[PDB]
Amino acid sequence: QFEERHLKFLQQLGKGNFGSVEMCRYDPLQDNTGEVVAVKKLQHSTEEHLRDFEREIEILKSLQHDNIVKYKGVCYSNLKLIMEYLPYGSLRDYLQKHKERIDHIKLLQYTSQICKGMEYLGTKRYIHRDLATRNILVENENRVKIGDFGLTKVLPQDKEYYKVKEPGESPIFWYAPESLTESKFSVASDVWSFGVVLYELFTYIEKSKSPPAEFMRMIGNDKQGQMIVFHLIELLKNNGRLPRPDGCPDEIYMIMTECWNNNVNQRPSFRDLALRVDQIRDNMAG
Ligand SMILES: Cc1cc(NC(=O)c2cnn3cccnc23)n(-c2cccc(Cl)c2)n1
Repeated sequence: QFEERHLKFLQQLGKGNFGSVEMCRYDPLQDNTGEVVAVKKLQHSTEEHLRDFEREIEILKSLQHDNIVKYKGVCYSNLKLIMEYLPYGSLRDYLQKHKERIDHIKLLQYTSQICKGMEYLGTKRYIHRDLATRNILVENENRVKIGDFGLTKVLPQDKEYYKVKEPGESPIFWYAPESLTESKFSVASDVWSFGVVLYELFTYIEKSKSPPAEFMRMIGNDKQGQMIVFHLIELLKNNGRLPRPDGCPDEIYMIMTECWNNNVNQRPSFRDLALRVDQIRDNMAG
């Protein structure tokens, strides 16, 4: 539906996994009245990555929710995914730049919207596998959207988990234990990663407080490569956990820690997380 020749490059926005996203103007009348859109492409096209990308596109096309980035279409010559452009960029960058202006009530509004977008995903038996603030986008001051689905899988019909081990860089510092040890991904592992997203938000993305920096400090920074994952596994098994962020209330920390349960079946559901967060937001209005 979108023709290559009318897509004008404006800037690179970011890179992630094996994808790249650009700001472009789609201007088929060539009178500079077209809309700005976001365009996702493969950094390096292979046959493997293209088939994954096609599935990614079909996944996003299938999702319609206030807190999920909107699909607009595709562009063929090398496949490109065209999405709505959200002008405040990624939540990771936004939070960092505006920390002095974003309060806890606002972080909890973002948290609630993330939970609802995630509950909608589970409704379609989709496992996100990559929840992190870098993957959430800001539409305006009062609304975020889950903004990338690069690693998202559909559960098989007969199982509540999906086993996968991709080559490359895995975001191991957001992973549930059973994802690290067994390569199992489920709604419950997404709940684990949501807890890390919640941790991220309450750190306001202070660099020295990122999950990689805190876990690497807990493991020892002398560790390289293959030994990191092994020491991370042992840490989590021994109930090593990210600390409570500066300023975070106990009740918000308890949500995180409950998400970070080694027992996959004892982690809360996305519907219950939303309820609890919304109840805490309501208790801050009075
Ligand atoms: C620093 C950075 C900025 C962005 N994005 C955007 O500002 C953006 C705006 N509308 N929009 C739509 C869809 C996707 N992204 C956007 N990203 C990024 C986000 C997701 C995936 C990837 Cl690979 C990068 N990183």
